[PDB]
Amino acid sequence: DFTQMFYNQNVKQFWLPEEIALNGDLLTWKYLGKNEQDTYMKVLAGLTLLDTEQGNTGMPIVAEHVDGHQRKAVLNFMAMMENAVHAKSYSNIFMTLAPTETINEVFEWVKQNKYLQKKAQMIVGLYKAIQKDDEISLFKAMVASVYLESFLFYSGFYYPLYFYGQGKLMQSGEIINLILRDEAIHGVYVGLLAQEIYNKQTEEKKAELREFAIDLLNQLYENELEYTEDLYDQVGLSHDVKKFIRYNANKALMNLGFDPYFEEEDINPIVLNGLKATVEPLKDDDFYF
Amino acid sequence: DFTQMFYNQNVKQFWLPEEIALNGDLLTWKYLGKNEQDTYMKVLAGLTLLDTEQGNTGMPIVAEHVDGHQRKAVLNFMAMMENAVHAKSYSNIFMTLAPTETINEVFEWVKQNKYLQKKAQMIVGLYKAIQKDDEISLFKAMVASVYLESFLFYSGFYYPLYFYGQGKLMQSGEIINLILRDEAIHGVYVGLLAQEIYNKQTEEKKAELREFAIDLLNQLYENELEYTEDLYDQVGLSHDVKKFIRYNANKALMNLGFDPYFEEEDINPIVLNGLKATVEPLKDDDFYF
Amino acid sequence: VPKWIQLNNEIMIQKDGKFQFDKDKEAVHSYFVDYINQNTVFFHNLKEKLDYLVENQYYEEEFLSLYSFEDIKEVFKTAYAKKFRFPSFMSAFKFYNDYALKTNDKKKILERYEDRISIVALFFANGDTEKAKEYVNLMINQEYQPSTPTFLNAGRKRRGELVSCFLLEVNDSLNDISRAIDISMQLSKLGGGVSLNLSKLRAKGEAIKDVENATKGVVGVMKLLDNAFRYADQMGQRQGSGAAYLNIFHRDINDFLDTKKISADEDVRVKTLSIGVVIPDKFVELAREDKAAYVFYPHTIYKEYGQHMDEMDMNEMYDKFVDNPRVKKEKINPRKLLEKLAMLRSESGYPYIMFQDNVNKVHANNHISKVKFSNLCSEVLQASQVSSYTDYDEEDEIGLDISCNLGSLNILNVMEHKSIEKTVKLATDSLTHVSETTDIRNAPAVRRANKAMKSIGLGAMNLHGYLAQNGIAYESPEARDFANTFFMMVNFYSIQRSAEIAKEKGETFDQYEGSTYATGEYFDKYVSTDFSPKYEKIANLFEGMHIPTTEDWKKLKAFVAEHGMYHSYRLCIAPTGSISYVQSSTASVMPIMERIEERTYGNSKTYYPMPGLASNNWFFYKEAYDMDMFKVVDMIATIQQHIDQGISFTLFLKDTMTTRDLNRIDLYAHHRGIKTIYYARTK
Amino acid sequence: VPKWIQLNNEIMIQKDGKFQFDKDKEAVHSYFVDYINQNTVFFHNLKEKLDYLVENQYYEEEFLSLYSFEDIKEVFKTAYAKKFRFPSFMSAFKFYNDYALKTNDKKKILERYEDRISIVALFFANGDTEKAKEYVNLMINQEYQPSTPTFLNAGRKRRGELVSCFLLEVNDSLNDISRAIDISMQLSKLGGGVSLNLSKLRAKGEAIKDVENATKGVVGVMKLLDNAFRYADQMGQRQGSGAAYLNIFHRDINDFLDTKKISADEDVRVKTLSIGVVIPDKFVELAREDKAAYVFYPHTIYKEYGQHMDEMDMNEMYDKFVDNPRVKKEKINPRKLLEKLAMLRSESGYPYIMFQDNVNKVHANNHISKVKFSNLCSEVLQASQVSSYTDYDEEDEIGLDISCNLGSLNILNVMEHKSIEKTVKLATDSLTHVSETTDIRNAPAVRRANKAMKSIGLGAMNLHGYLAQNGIAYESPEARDFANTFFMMVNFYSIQRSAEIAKEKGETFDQYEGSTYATGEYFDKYVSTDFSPKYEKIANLFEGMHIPTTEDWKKLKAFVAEHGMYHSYRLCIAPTGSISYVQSSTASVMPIMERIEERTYGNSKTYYPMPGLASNNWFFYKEAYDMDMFKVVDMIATIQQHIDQGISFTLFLKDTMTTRDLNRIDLYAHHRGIKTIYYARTK
Ligand SMILES: Nc1ncnc2c1ncn2[C@@H]1O[C@H](COP(=O)(O)OP(=O)(O)OP(=O)(O)O)[C@@H](O)[C@H]1O
Ligand SMILES: Nc1ncnc2c1ncn2[C@@H]1O[C@H](COP(=O)(O)OP(=O)(O)OP(=O)(O)O)[C@@H](O)[C@H]1O
Ligand SMILES: Cc1cn([C@H]2C[C@H](O)[C@@H](COP(=O)(O)OP(=O)(O)OP(=O)(O)O)O2)c(=O)[nH]c1=O
Ligand SMILES: [Mg+2]
Ligand SMILES: [Mg+2]
Ligand SMILES: [Mn+2]
Ligand SMILES: [Mn+2]
Ligand SMILES: [Mn+2]
Ligand SMILES: [Mn+2]
Repeated sequence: DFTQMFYNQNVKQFWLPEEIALNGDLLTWKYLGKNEQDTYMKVLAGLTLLDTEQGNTGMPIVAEHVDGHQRKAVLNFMAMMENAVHAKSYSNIFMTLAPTETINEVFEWVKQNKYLQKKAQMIVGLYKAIQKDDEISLFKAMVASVYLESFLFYSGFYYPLYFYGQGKLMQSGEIINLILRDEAIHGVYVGLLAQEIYNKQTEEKKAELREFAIDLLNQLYENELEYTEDLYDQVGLSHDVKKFIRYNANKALMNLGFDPYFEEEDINPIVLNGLKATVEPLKDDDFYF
Repeated sequence: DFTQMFYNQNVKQFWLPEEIALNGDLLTWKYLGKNEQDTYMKVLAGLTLLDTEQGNTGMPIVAEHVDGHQRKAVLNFMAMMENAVHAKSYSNIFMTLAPTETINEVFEWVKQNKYLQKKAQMIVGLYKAIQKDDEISLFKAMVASVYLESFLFYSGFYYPLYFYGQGKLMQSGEIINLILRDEAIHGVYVGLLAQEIYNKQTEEKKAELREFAIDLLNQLYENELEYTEDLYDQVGLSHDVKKFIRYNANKALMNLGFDPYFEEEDINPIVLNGLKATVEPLKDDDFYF
Repeated sequence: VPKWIQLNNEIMIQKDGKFQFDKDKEAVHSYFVDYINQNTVFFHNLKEKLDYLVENQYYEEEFLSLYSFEDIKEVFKTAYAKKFRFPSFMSAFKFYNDYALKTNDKKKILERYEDRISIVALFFANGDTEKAKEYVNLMINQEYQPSTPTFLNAGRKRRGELVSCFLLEVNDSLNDISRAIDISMQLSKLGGGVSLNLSKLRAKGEAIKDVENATKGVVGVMKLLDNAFRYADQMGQRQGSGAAYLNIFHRDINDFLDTKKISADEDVRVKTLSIGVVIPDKFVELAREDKAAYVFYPHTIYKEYGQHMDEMDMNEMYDKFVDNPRVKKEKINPRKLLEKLAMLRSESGYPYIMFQDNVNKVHANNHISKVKFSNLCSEVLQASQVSSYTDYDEEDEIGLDISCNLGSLNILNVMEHKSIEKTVKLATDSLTHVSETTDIRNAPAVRRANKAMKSIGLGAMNLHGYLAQNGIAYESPEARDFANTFFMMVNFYSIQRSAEIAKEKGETFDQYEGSTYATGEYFDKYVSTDFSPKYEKIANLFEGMHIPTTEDWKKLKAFVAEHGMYHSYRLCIAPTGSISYVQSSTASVMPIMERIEERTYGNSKTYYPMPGLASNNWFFYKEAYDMDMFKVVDMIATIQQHIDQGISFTLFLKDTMTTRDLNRIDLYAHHRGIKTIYYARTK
Repeated sequence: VPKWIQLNNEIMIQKDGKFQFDKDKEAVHSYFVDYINQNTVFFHNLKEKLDYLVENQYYEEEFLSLYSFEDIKEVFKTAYAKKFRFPSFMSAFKFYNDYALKTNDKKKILERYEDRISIVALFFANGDTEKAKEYVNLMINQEYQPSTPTFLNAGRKRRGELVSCFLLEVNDSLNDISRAIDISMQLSKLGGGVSLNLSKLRAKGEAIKDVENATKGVVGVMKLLDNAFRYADQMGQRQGSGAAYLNIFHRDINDFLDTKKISADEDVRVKTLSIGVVIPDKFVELAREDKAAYVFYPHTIYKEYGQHMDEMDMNEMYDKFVDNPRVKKEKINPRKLLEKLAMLRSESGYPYIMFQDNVNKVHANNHISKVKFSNLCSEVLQASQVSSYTDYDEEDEIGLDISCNLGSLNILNVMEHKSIEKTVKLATDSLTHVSETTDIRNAPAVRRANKAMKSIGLGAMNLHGYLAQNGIAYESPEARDFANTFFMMVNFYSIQRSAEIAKEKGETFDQYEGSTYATGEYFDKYVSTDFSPKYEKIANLFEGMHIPTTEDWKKLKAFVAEHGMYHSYRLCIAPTGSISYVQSSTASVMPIMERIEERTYGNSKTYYPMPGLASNNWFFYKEAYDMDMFKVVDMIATIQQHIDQGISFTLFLKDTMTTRDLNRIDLYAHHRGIKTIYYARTK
């Protein structure tokens, strides 16, 4: 009921890194404090590392196990955006703002970081556990994918959106907004594929899959809180970032056809500013009664 | 030395079938004989099948086994083109020119056609035989992919090109030329990756790989002859198409770094004829004169 | 999640294999003991409440000033003496979310059900305390329900208009088209659904003063009206809803239909404007005989004959149109057009189907005008005269644009109280009051038609609820017998009340003398045929009530001949969408779509069982989609024979059936005398 | 391929390294020897021709009946005595394809150039044979050219209105919005371009009858207007053209601008509605100082002050609006808004820019009203008063809606004949006649303002052609000196003719006594500054013509004080799209875009060199894109200092220059006193 519509929306959102000139960001970057520059670098590396997993494994593995030519095509398109567009865009932002040696060090740090690794490996673990012709394991991986696309990225997206909403780092913020817009539709689409599997299950199996999804969400959420304090306490933003995580967790759940887990909260206004029946001929004698 | 330039070429060649309006072909299509329309539908259906498998299976699987994020980005982009752009374009052509029943019948015809099933069996079999960290199985699949890109498509491409060259079906022909332009660069790129693996081998191993490549080519060739006769005898063109596929077989071999195998012949000359503004911020000195 | 939400969701949790319907009742209690009573605003006495609502611009002070405060207190005490309890959670929820008056910030509830009913009754009575008490007893017993505009807006300062539907005739001119757009925006601003007859507009490729192939046809006017309704969307609260009606013999009829095709281009597709097709008997005859039909260019016909194509009878003028060389026409296949109609209704539920000859063979006011189109709900079928809106500084010839006030009888409550006569007369009086106090200053034809026609619409709800709660299958002949008798009684007492109002006011509706009411023709079938129940069960159902016989109908005919009728039109059965929830009634005379409906509100989900659904009457509450549409057509025709206007007849189709089945249902409806078909809802 | 088309395409074929310009002349001969004479209907005498044209509803009887047949024959003989020959193929092709009268079957030519000129002259003179002969000599010398509406439709029964520029004020109400839509449709039906001021309309999220967040803003009104203009498209001949103007301090200004972005959705973008932005000096001051600006909600300002936001001076009102808590406003960056304007103009050439204070610091009728917006071509700048269109059966308050009368002097032909005074006065008389004979019965404010203001627009064209054929670069100071002198003489003789008409008829324009003409302020710069040429070459160009001095201007000021002025506005420089071809002239006062322009008609290619282009003046015919836009701004400001209304000023940009360069050109135009900027055409 939905793949051709998503095909259309995906292909009409096509874009390339070269379209946004990045150099003018240096005019606001130079005015940020060390903690602001440090947080931005770390957040950016976090997003980059997670998105690479999605391009190399997450999207291609789901495309492999999903049946249907049109679904495979949409999924291929999404994988292309991760690898050919998003990955180049993140690299471009980095190369503009930091010298080569600084980029290498930030990636070394974020690669060793406990909270980034915990979530990255949890997601990758579920992708590696998909078994041929087993729709339960596929569903679990789709849940992981939706959580990445619609939830885990947002502790990171917060900061570029926060600057973007203030008139700072506008070129890279525009790029991030385009990336985020792609991840939103990716999350919704994979969510619909997961609901299709979920709806084929018994009531007991459904309850079991719901428990899986909520348990996974809880593990990721508790790690996100730690990840958040680790990055954002030094710039005083953690309270507001936490509200943004919960709001996006609720969107991820709704993508999977589940009820919101967290109470509704208002979001930081600066970040908001950044954001056919069968045709049968009449046979005559149908006019007589 | 080459991936970056292929990346740039692939992304700059990006297109969608909807860019080309097809209603202009309606009259030249109406005017073709029943034999001509039948061959044309079947030819494009055979192409659709090849692109379906190249997009669903061939390109993603090669992407999985090839090392390097940039090489993977190129291969992922090529995969997307196969199933999200190329395979879909044929349906755009079908939906314009043909009634639903004729479309349904031709897709049923691909399922039961023995030559089309044999060629799919052979090519996809090699893709699915790739073993992780086994460069020889990967080479064999890359040879199969080059043969699909640079040889097997051409029994199909002949007919749209033959019409384009006579000023007939020129909108459909424009789509086909764009597809052909893509496959030419896809065949070169995969050919270069295959040569990388071949060049790592002992002379004895190389001799075996040439045997594999030539045996496979001959087996595919013999099947393609029967396919060509089956499609083209009713339009009187089988001998001409055969010359064309031999010509392109030599190009496939060359893409693999091998000498031409078939002698040169004169190809039908008809078929040969078938071939925002920059933004600066306002300074305070721009407000004074 | 709220406690009442959990209690309402406990219905579907089966106990001993049966639904827990009684849990629903518990929910209402919770909904009142945890939300409504806490969110209500209480005053020391009624005086402080009325003063606060008057000075804070919640209530109009004029209608309350006609009563002394003692009388208002007595009316409110009469309302609260019934101790009315909502039997289902959804009834109270719908009232307190859609109809109960809230504060400016919508944080508290100012109006209870009794308060709203008392205010509506005081507005209806217009200074009569006893009449106000009668209205209070009628509404608190839920025998009669004023329409959503009237019930929601009566006596309110910030109110809109009490009229639900408006029907506009658009003349073939740019001035008339612009005036129609303006009036549509004005009436959508007032909150009413606007229907426009586009059959007089000349088709695409017609001449505008001797330059040919110049007109955009009805599709351009359709786009203009669609944008007008999008702009005027009740201040962004409810999406602006419009209807366009076109005769099937209009040349643009295909393009018209192409506005609703799911593959239509953006320059043709229209999405906020419902479409209706008016089918004369000539089109059905041509399709039946498989003879190729002709659609006509209205402007050529107007030039040749001096009258519009829809202004005269196609059954007698179609051959003259075809044989006239000065009339331009296009060849069509009527069977292919019927199949296109069926396919469009399967895909999107459009167009509305209006069988023009079925409407006009029993239309009582053909002398004023024939009924050429219907309303947005395809149940209003009244005479309309097109207006001649001329240039600026020139006097406009104001015609008649249809507008009627809606009100529904609750069949279960009316028959339980054995008060068909009293309820019908009081509802007629309330609708007459609503018409009298309606004055629209931006729709001149609507105002003139309201003043002259005095047309009202008295509908009915809970037909299926009454039948299922009394052990009668909706498709059974006993149900049709009950509908025949009940609606003959309703028509009899509505005519009696109209004649009594005409006698007491000394005035009839305009041009009543030429109507079939004045000539006595309307009463023919009522003075020769007996409509008493033919089944003993139905007769027992009607016990304690005097069923009018042929002698009573003869006396009523003589009374009408002596005194006339105040209302040109009296009965029209509207869909009654959301106000049926508050009355604990099934929607209109249609069969129920589902026994228990799951509706999502906020982040919660609620289940509404059909009123009176239980184990013993589970299979009597047969779902509409599972029913034979031919027997539903039989029921609707049986009701329609006693309704002067139309009935919003929604077709309930299964996905398995084809467009041929839909066409067969449409043709059987036309054969059985169905005036209009509302929707083709597919399960 | 026809012979004349081959002879025209032979221009590009270079002989001896030079374009064969003279071959174009041969083409004209062929175009007349092979096509025009063969397809031209000939009559035995002019009496038979006039009888055939009148009887077959080609001409009007009224204007021909004012003359005896001898006088009409004498006028036609005077027209034909010139033996006028089109110098280029495109001139004759454009006339005989766009303006020459053709039969109903569009295969024969009924009107030659002399016939059309004679008919227009007879219409202008209104019964005076000598005046008709003067008009014939004026138009056959090609000194003056009536606009496309006047030239095409004068004397024709099957015609649109002679005015095609209409400016409408839209008041903040649904009645006023619907009336504006209706009037726009009626004026597009007449063939006119309609400009609507949307600044008085309240922004999105404003209150309607004290309900919050209800207004759709000006974007919904723009959607309605765009649909109305698409519907009304001159009976399917030309695409309906409309313009919407919004003040830059209106809050919707971004959404307004967002209607022209390519990325805008289908429910946001308007395709047939041009947009213009009115920029007061306050916005430019805020952007210059980089202070953050505020965009205001118009309805809150109206509620607080009783006047619309665009009706008061924002320079003195901006601080009070910002400091007023009851005025709702949103923070914006004026420099970001300027960059957005430049980017949008680069992408699509929109919006038009109106510098409000540049217009109003020299506006003579600020007492009537300040100029709040411009026309579709951004050159009409007049006082307008909004109308209060009330409900039905209620009297409307009719204001003033601008509709000026277009006509262009051919600077080359006027100056080579040494007839600035005579041509200006005769053109003023013809424009007065056409304004007096215009009667629009569906636009009340347009008709009232035409009767009261009597405003006409007398433009000029072939400025660059005249300068290039006289060895003067368009960007040279000598060109600006010539423009200063020529347009000061044009203004002098236009004012003199207006005062003479006022003295003869004994009446001035309404509210003239409050104008700067009456107080003598308008003549201040004319009684103190001498506008005689400062260069000997320009003085020799003006040889044989009396150049008004300061004493002459003092005498004219005294004459205006004694007798008044008949026209509220006299001069406006329109783009002059297709009439420049027929007159063999460069368009307006703009520099030429191309030296030789390539066009495709049917399946054939055609080549139009600029008039008088040769090897000697090839360098002086510099293309507009190659020119410095600052010097073009300087020339346009030099002309504008003598034009009471605006000048259609199109910017000509290269693809290399960025939005900073566009913003710099706009700010230099604002600094130099440019009133309007029309288009940003990128090469
Ligand atoms: N189903 C219902 N419909 C309408 N109002 C209700 C409903 N249930 C409770 N209420 C309101 O909430 C109050 C709670 O009282 P409840 O019905 O529990 O009985 P009570 O306290 O014994 O008094 P009473 O029934 O006589 O009003 C009611 O008096 C009434 O105002
Ligand atoms: N360049 C032109 N512009 C306008 N009309 C032209 C032109 N060339 C020819 N004609 C038309 O064709 C006619 C023939 O003109 P031609 O050059 O042959 O000689 P002529 O002496 O002007 O002729 P005639 O006896 O018609 O006056 C002209 O009278 C005129 O009507
Ligand atoms: C002006 C106009 C009219 N029409 C159509 C719609 C109207 O129903 C129809 C009548 O327009 P009218 O307003 O009646 O035009 P008219 O009176 O000048 O011409 P006539 O004498 O023939 O009546 O023309 C268009 O389609 N597009 C237009 O732009
Ligand atoms: Mg008319
Ligand atoms: Mg108002
Ligand atoms: Mn990504
Ligand atoms: Mn993604
Ligand atoms: Mn391909
Ligand atoms: Mn390929």
